[PDB]
Amino acid sequence: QAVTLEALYAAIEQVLRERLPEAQLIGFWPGVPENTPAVSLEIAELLPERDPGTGESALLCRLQARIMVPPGADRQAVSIACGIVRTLREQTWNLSLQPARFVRSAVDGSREELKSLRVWLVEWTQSLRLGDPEWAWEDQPPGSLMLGFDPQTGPGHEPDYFAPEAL
Amino acid sequence: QAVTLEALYAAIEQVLRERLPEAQLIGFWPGVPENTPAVSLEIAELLPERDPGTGESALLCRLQARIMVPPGADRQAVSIACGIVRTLREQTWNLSLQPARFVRSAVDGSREELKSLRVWLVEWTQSLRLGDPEWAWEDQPPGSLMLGFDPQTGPGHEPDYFAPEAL
Amino acid sequence: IPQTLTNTNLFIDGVSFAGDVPSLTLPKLAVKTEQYRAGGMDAPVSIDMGLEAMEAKFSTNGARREALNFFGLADQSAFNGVFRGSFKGQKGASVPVVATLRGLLKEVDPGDWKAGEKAEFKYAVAVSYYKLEVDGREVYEIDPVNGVRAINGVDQLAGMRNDLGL
Amino acid sequence: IPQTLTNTNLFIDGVSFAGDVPSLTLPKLAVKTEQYRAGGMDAPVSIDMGLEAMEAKFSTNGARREALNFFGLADQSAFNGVFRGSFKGQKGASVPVVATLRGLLKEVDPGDWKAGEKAEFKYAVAVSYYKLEVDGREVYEIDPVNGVRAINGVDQLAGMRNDLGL
Amino acid sequence: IPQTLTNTNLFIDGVSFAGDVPSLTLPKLAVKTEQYRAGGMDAPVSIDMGLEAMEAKFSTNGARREALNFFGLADQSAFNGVFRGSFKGQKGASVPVVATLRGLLKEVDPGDWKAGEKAEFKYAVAVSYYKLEVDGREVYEIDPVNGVRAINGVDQLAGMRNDLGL
Amino acid sequence: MIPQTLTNTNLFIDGVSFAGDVPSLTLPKLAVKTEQYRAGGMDAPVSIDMGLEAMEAKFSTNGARREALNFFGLADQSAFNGVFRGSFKGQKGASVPVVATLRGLLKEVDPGDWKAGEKAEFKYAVAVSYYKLEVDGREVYEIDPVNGVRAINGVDQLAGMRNDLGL
Amino acid sequence: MIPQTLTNTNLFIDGVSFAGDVPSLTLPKLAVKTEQYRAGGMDAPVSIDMGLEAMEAKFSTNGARREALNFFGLADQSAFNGVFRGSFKGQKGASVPVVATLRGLLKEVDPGDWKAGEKAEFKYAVAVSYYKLEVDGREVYEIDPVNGVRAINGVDQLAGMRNDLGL
Amino acid sequence: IPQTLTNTNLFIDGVSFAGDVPSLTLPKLAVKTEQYRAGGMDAPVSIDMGLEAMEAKFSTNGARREALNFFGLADQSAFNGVFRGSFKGQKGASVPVVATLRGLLKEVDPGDWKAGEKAEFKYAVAVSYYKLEVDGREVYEIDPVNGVRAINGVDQLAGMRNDLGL
Amino acid sequence: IPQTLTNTNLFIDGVSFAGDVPSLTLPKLAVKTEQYRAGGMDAPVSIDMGLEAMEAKFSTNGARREALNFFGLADQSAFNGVFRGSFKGQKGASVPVVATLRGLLKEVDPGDWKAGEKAEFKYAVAVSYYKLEVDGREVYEIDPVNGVRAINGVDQLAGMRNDLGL
Amino acid sequence: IPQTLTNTNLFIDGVSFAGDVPSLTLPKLAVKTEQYRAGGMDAPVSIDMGLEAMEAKFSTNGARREALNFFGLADQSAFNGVFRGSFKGQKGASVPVVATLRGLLKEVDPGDWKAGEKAEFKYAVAVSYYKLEVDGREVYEIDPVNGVRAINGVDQLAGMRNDLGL
Repeated sequence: QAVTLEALYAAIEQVLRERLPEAQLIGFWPGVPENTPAVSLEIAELLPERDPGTGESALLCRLQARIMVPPGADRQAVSIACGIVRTLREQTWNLSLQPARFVRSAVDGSREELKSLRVWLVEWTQSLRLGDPEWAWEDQPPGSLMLGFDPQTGPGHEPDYFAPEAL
Repeated sequence: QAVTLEALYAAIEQVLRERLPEAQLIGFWPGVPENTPAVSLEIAELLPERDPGTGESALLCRLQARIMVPPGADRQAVSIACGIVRTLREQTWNLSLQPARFVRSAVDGSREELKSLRVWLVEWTQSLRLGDPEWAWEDQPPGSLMLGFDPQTGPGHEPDYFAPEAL
Repeated sequence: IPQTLTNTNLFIDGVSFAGDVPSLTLPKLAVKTEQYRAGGMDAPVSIDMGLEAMEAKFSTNGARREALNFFGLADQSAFNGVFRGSFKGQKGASVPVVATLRGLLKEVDPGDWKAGEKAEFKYAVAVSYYKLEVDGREVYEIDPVNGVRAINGVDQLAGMRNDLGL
Repeated sequence: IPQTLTNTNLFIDGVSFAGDVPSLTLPKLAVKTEQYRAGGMDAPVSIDMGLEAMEAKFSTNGARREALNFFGLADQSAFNGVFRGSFKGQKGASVPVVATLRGLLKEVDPGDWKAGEKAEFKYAVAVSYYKLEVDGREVYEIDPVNGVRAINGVDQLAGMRNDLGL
Repeated sequence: IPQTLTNTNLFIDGVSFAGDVPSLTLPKLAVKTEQYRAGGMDAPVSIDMGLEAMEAKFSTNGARREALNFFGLADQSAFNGVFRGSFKGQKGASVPVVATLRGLLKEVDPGDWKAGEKAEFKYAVAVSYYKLEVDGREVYEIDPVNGVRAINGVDQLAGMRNDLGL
Repeated sequence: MIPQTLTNTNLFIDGVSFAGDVPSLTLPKLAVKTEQYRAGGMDAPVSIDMGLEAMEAKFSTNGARREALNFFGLADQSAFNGVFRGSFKGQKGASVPVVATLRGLLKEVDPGDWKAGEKAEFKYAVAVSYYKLEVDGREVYEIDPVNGVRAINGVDQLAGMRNDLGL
Repeated sequence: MIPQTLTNTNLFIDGVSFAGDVPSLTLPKLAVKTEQYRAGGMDAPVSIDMGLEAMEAKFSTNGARREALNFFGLADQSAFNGVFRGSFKGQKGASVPVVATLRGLLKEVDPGDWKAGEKAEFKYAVAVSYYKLEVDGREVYEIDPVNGVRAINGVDQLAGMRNDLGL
Repeated sequence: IPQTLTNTNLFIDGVSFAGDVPSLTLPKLAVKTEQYRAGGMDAPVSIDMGLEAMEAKFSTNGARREALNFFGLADQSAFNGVFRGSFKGQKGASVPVVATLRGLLKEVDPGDWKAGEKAEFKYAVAVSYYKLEVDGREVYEIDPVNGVRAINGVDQLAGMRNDLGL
Repeated sequence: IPQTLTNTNLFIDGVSFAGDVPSLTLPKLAVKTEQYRAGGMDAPVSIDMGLEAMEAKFSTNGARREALNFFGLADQSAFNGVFRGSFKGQKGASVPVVATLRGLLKEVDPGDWKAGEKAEFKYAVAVSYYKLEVDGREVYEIDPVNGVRAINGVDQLAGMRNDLGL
Repeated sequence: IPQTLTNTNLFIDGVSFAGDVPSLTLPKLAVKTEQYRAGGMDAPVSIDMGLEAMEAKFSTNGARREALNFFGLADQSAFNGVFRGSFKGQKGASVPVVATLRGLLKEVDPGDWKAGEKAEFKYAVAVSYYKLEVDGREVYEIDPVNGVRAINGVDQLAGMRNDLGL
């Protein structure tokens, strides 16, 4: 029914392994740039949105992809980066979401270790309605309604009438 | 009656221990990340607001939650972070407050010590009417009103009339 | 204490638009006044004449077919709809406000389609029947035909229909 | 020295809205002037004709039922209300200003309900009786009917009602 | 769930403007209402009179000659055009919306030419025939002449043309 | 006195309520057939009452009110019966009714121009014989042309000149 | 009653539909030739029906409707036949038809001023003899001048004064 | 050299509002012109007809009772007031400008009272008599009644009142 | 593919303003429509009546004397001018667009002269003759007098002048 | 090459306001056009009728007494003034533009005096005589009376005054 963040992490890993065979390893929280064409997904920031009228909390998450590559293969990482951007134009990751909004793609300087020097941040935002809807007003089912009249009114004699009856 | 900051600190600790059993320790000013799934509440900034017409001072406080976790369990701290955000959509903490406004959630770099490397700042704002109302104009109770007439007027003979009288 | 709204639901004919109704505007209720200064007065007093018209403007953001199909019907007061809301103030006492209405859906407005944004259709209903219950009991009950302008239970046109025979 | 306002209270019928009345606007009092140039003059002098209408516009931010129920009453001047204010200037001498008014609550305006903000209802009263006491004593006393336009105690239409027999 | 639009295509006479049509605006459909208060009523009910006019405003950004040449033709309803769209919501179920229209291309507007920007011509068609199919089946079918105002299959003027003999 | 205006209106014809389509009424203009009279020994004529003149009471509807079209040009003149109700609410609440019983010939059905996008406005007119206006149930006007009844506020103003013509 | 107005209109002439160019119609103003009558023993005259007067039924078109120009001033007066259809939709859906069969002399073709950038508006007029209005298929008016037919709602209102003139 | 204003004083009836008068606007003086093209001309010349009306709009920021009490008086030209100003340019030569005026205080406008800001009342006087002395000597002396439109000492209506006998 | 404009040239009478013509606006061509609903229809169809007027507004930024001297001439259609443009799209295929026009230069507007900025004069020509060739061949040829409204070669008023004898 | 203005001087009656005239606006010259479509035409040609009125709006920033004293004079065309300007383009060739004018100073506008800013008075002259010489020789010479509309030396109303006898 409703979405979960673990349901979101599994489907973005799932589709990106199909479309990118040159990307050897697309993990959602890995480390250790063990080999050349690696892509490490992240989470940058999850922000509020226009709250819908139910119990779901609207959140747009700045999803983030980091394309790890040894230096000297910068062009080989833009071709990985162009593969991610062409995905994000219509992609809902098959999970009842809104299509993801692409934000930017550029080379950054990480706080982390730089043995694999060249990394390309590819970040995008997509809205989430996490959680269950919550009903608040009235919980009176169709099985409970009796409709009397003016003389058939009172705690002495009950209004002997159901709403599903004869024709 | 009116709220107190110590009444606010006790209720946010109270509810968050019920909803989050994976969060081992939610203290409002702790330190010492002694074990893995710890959450340390804070205070970031308390700011003015539109002053109501009584003696209360309107303040919105940037409340702040810091989710302390050893590195390698980043996904295990977003699941803690998603539990806090789903709380803050309607939450008044059972204290006659306005519902809290969620602001952001992202990984930060603290000024403090980083043995527990990975921390997730979750901050939110909620307005406060701290203090007592103050009356200024007139303090004349219902026990004091006498309503004479034109001939029954003067310091010689007092206006012999009460407002609660016969029918 | 102020009342922050928390929950929002819109019905059209029973179908739950709980969720994708981002904006909704109830009709502003305006007394048809008139600046009236007669002989023995200087500032003009204002006299009721009834109400003016009532437009409610919600704006769903999908190609609906469950709200689109109530445009341009041969009968007015066929689109009805029921709003449900929930203001939450004063120690979690969420007051249930409903605002059920009725009337001709007088305008369906699809916005600019710039190939990649949301839908955000816009709607406007020329409300005839309007019923606003705040916390269970009645506040505003405005039936234009039959003259049933009723405030919190009492009918303010009870003295009028006895004079007019209605 | 300027006067920063400090305290604000609004009554409707005695019920204390001290607190949640974020905005309030007293009626601007406007003389009904007329650019009058007769024969022996070039620039037009302006002549009083009385006042124009008076609208006071406060905007509470809750589903009230204690201010909503004074809309559309069968009698004007049934909603009255009493404002109380307090400007503070010149070494803590907080001058008590009250502005009690009266008239038809001519418009109740619920805003956009975008599912998560405050309420912020809007109101407008077509003021008939208006009484403004700054620091205890009278400043403006405007009764439209009976012609009782009175400035700081003296009735500026005392010479008029003797001519009209009122 | 909201519906983010994904694909946009515009035809004029079959020629694919798939691509360079950055903005497009379907006609807002407005019922010709009238605030009607008769004797036994206070608030005005609103009565249909038909629709008002329909302008669709797309804005291509090239010197076309395939859309320019339908301005000022000797016959109205010669420019027709077919829009095609695709809202995508609810687990990749992209609903195919088409909006085929017809009418006089009433205005061709070349913008400012500040020597270096894009073209961005602007257009406006006084739509006569308008047909909106959301997900295959019919929603709005508005033929002004012959009176064929049809909502989701049923003709809302079927009772009118029997009275008028059309 | 209180400010008191017209707010709402109603029309009955032979009991049938026109609660849905009457945009306008018109009570008959009661006017004295004034013959200005300057004679020997005066100036500035003195306007002797000669009697009234004809009393057309126009109104209009904009539907196919066939129950109002059936009364045009019948064999029985003064068979159109009908009241022109109307309430004046004042300022202090309770509304003062004004009703006006009519009895005359529907001498005009004037269908408006049908501009196909505007209203209809079937404008009518009744040259009434009998005419009785009430205010708050109290009598003001009895105007019966034949058999000489002009009773202003209940007292007959032609009774002194009816027991001399021998009517 | 329901609020019911005019919405759409149609005009036929000898079967030919004017479905494309009629901006306006005008049904003939049915009016009684009222002769106000004050006699000995009364005042405020009582308006005896004398009969109707002439019934011009104007309309206008703004094209070269030559099929409407051919009927001007023929040798056979009362050879212009035509109906003035029109539907009143009401508020509750189903529309009430009003048709009006005419038979008269097209006594006026009034071509408008041709201001070269405005409409044409060939205003016409037919001094009709025969006149039959219907509402929802039910009869209200038969007005035939010659051979004495005034039948209001099906019952002949001149039949009592046609079997005495011996017509 | 430009003239930066330095000092500002406002009187009402002698009472020094030196200090809390943050904004003040003298009346713009406008000739009642008329675009007049007769026979032998193409462009329209403009002809004086006199002046139009004069509104001066100062805005004090306190609950005054010394400026409030001149609203709605039974006599116009009872509120007079004297402005005093001081432009400083050209080596400290502060030119003393005064602008004394007179007329009906036609509007008293209290702003929004959002419980914590300044007061900022607003005023507007329909100026009859207007006298502007820049550096001691006269510049503009506008008396509407008696027709005393005088520019820098000379009366521009001296030739008019001899023709009209005033 | 969109068409970014690259080159801009304006002539007035042959004199090359290639360079300093920063802004130029061709006339928007608008059909004189009319919302026409007759008897047997509900929505109004729109009918051509001809075009409305045509203003082209270029704005040179110098004291010209080669464009200033065509203001207020005794003959209209004396100022003509020829625009030349070049949209570049679809692999360097720069389409040559020219827009030659003709008419009275109806307004010369010098802007504010704040002593140090550019000139930026503004112009407006009430275009009579308008001829737009996109890529060599004709698109719009609008001669108002003689009725020569021609779209891409064919004259849309060929059937009209045979009826009118022109 | 564009023409950046460098020097600005304004005279009123010879007195050099060289310096403190921060803004100046020459009159926009507008032909009195009329959208004229007769019988044998579809688009409306525009026909001259003469010019419309001419307002020049400079705004000095001091209490002048040398420009204030030309307001409301008994004679129009008494205020004249001479502007002098200097556009500099095309290798230091500073073209001397002068714009001498004449007419009634129809409005003197002192702004808000917020006690500490500049003066910035505003002015407006209903220009009768207007003479614009760009680089020594004549461009625009507009005398409304006597009909002397002259463009770059030649009088465009020379054929008119022979017909009218002027």
